[PDB]
Amino acid sequence: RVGSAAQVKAMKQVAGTMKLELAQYREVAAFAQFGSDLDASTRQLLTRGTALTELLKQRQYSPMKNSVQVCVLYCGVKGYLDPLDPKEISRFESLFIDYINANHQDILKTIETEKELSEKTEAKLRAAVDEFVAMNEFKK
Amino acid sequence: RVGSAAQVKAMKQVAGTMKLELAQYREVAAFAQFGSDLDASTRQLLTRGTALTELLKQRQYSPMKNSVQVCVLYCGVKGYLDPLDPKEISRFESLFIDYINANHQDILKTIETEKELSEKTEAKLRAAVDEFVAMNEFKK
Amino acid sequence: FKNQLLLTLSSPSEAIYVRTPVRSVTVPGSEGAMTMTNGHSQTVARLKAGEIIVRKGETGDEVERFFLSDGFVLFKSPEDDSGCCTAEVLGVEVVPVSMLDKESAATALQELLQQGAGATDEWTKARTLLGQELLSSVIRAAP
Amino acid sequence: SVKFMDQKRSGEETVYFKKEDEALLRNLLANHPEYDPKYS
Amino acid sequence: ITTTKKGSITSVQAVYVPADDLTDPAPATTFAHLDATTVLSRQIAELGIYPAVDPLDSTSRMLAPEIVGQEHYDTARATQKLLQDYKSLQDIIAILGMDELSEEDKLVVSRARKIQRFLSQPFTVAEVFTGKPGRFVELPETIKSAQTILRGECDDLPEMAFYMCGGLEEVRSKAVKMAQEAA
Amino acid sequence: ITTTKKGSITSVQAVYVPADDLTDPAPATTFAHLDATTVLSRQIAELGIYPAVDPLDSTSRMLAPEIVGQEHYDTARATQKLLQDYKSLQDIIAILGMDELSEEDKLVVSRARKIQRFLSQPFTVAEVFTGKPGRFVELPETIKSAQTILRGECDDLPEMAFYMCGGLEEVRSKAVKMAQ
Amino acid sequence: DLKIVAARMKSVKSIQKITKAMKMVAASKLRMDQRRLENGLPFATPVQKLVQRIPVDPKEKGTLAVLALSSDKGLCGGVNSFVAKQARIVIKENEMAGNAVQVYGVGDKIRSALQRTFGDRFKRIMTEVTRFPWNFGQACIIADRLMQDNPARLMVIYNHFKSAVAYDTLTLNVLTPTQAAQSAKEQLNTFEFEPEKTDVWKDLQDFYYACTVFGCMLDNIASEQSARMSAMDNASTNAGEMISSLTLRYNRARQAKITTELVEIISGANAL
Repeated sequence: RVGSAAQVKAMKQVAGTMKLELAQYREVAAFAQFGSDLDASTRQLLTRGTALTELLKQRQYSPMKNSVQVCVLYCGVKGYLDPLDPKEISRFESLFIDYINANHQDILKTIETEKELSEKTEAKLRAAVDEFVAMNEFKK
Repeated sequence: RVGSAAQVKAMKQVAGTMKLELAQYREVAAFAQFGSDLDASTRQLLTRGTALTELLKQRQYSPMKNSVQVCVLYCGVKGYLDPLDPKEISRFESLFIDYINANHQDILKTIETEKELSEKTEAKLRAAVDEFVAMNEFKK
Repeated sequence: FKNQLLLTLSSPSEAIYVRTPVRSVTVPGSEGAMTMTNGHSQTVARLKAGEIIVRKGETGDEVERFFLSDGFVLFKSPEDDSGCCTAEVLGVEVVPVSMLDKESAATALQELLQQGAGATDEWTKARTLLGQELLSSVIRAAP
Repeated sequence: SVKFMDQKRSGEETVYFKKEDEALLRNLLANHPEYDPKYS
Repeated sequence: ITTTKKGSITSVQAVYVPADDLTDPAPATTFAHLDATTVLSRQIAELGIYPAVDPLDSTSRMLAPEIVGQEHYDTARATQKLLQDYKSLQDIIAILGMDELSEEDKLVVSRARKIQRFLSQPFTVAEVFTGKPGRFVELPETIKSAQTILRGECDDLPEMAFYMCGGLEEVRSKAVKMAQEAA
Repeated sequence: ITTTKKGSITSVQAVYVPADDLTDPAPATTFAHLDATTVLSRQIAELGIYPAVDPLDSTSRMLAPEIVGQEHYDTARATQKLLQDYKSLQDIIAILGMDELSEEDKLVVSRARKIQRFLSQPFTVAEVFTGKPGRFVELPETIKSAQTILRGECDDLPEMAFYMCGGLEEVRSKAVKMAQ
Repeated sequence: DLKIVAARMKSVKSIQKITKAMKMVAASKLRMDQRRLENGLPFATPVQKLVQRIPVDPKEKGTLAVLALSSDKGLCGGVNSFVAKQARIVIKENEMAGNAVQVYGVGDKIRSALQRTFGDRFKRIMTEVTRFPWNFGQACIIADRLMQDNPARLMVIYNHFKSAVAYDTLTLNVLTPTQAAQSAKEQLNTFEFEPEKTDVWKDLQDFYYACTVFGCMLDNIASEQSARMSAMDNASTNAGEMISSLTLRYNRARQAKITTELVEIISGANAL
């Protein structure tokens, strides 16, 4: 009942999208057993919902920070996981974390201090994501 | 819970197969009612289950001895009722009983004493059933 | 409507033309190839194989090639009120020539000759010869 | 509706996989001769 | 009933659940007092799958990757995921039929049925009900067999073979016998 | 809570139906006293419409054509019919697409969206949050606007214009200024 | 009780959900089947009209062969019911005069409809045809099977696809070689056959058989899918109604349980 008032803007910017995307997935869930017969504009919802659902999974006694959450959800909502196999996403995230924790600690410090995801930091994030995808190779 | 320990060997030999067949018949009875093409084995299962179900019916205050139950369930299990009409079985039983109480008292006495079915009694019972089916005629 | 040739070139999987107005349409009849135009008599003909060649009224010079395996052609006179004469080219498999290959053609020819070398049944020999015919036609027709 | 659907499902699955098991039993010993006692 | 620095008591309690209602106060209160749980079902025992353990209601505090390795943890969780997937396809099968299911779903159903039949085993004390002899299956054999079934190596093997078999090798022997008796 | 010869007390009670059981004794005893009903829904606020009053679920005893005259009743029932028809048309368009529609069906859809957008309005109190001013609306103006929109005279006006406008004249002005 | 009503509600809700999903799926399949018709009908109409110029009398005496087209899946409304009804009518009409009737079929539904009553007349049945997309190769096989068993007169029963919410059952009196030899084919003298008529007729006739089966089965498939969508609609509606009734019963039983438990506690509290 509190809502986005209990969120930093960096999390609002991705959560306002992901909530709608998961609601759309919830409207077309039963079609997962028939998606072979449907058309586009309805398989994209299933794919994005499945990717996000596999992203929100987590390990016991292994929590994360809000900055890493924002980075991962930006990778997710912006379509950088649709063409992947779902089973590999659990790998993706892990590697990406180490990648950023190895390379772009400045982005994390900026997100933690300013509590915002500006266009410059967003461009830096897309750059880091593209570099990560170029370094590694995934199944689908 | 006691089960076979409270059962005669002569009845064990028949009742094990009967329980198995009735389990299978109960499993596929619902599917069979709808009506779809079935393999010969499935049809055979349905035929034997229907035969056994029509065998276990009884009149009120008309109980039977153990040896006669053994003989009747032998006729039912070894396949001497599959081609026969279900609705006809209600007399196949009665007549068969009278026959084995008329001319084959020795088989009943042997089953009552030894409380088992040796190969000799097996062959004698098979011959009696063959003679009975020869002497009589039913709708199939 | 108009004094054109109303072509319909139809296969089971796809109707390429339905009421296309054209000037002349060449078809490989069983006896020999022939070109149907307006005024041509009513006729039915069996096709053996080869390259249908369509020529629209707007085109005149420009053409369209289509390989056909087997089928029929039905030319029907023009109704008095329509003013246009119709033609139906039914083909069991109507491919364009762009989608053809000369290497797989020769491979299939070699496999057919291999299978038919053990000539024992009449249908096997006949199939070998007719396959030779159609594959030679495909080779000569492919670009 | 409950027992109906449950028993229908059980029967359908039983029949389908009985057919499939019959075919696999036909085609087993060829593709896995190391188990075939004919070669042992 | 608890372990201390002087000894240890391993307890095994059978809890009657009246009318198969787990919401009753007695079992509801007893659930919180247990380290390991094993819930037996009637719907499974109707299929002749004895022990009639429901692997989706049974839990254990020990099933963690640090206590039992990931080869065990991931295997168990994959088995549970497969069985839940088979449970979600039940209604589609009951209404439409197997014809509507894709080949992925058919593979899922086949593997789930094989797992269900494979978790069964005969006990030594149940000889007086089934007549079959008893088995003692060690844990590495179980993990190997489950990994093998989930990987898709045994898709060719028939579903009936995985019945009251201690190990996968026994399943192969039963399949060989059933194929020989077929001809 | 009733009227007298001196004044009156109106009341707006918020109700919670436990377990969606309208037969429960508490609401069953409370609904006996209610002279009206005003349902809200998040499925209309997502469309940006505010107030999010569901015009179909809402009911009232005063809507009969004796307290309000036999024009208010007619307009209200016509709008309810239109919105039900648009609900059915939406259920169809979800499957058969919006290409298999007749001209009258598309007219019904247009009128339905126009009247569904029109019923929304701003509030004088939300001004401090948005700056957008408040719009009081008398009832005859609303009746005339609904009559005109249902007759089909106002179909030409764009659907976007019928948003957050107190009166039809304001909608026309917005349409005039949006062409630029 | 409560567990009963709750289980029923759960089952019916699942039924409603799956029904709506299958409705959308059937709509998509109907789109593709209409496309198949629009592409594949022109291939079949011309030769059919050409040979239909020869009038066939359906009163001719001889060995009748009835090809009944049907489906293999259920929930198709009642199209196969009407097909089997027309087939029973035809058989009972033609068996009185003494014409020996044979029955060919497509789909398991006609088989299940006519096994008990006219199972002593089946000749050859095909099924599993609607698994893959319908094609001319599937029809040529059935046409060849019909020709190898050349009867004296052939009838074809199927469902015409008028519109997405309307079909129509039909019977096609089909020409046969026996009926062709008995006619001089004077009606086709207006047509110039490039090979001679006697040499091309047997091929035109085989093509006619194949095209007939092709078009008839396409129309039947489209009608089947339309009826499937309608049936799913009706089933979802009925499921909603049953859900409403079961919800009322569930709330009643819930209130009863609360009252009963509370009265038990109170009566045990006041007997002290």
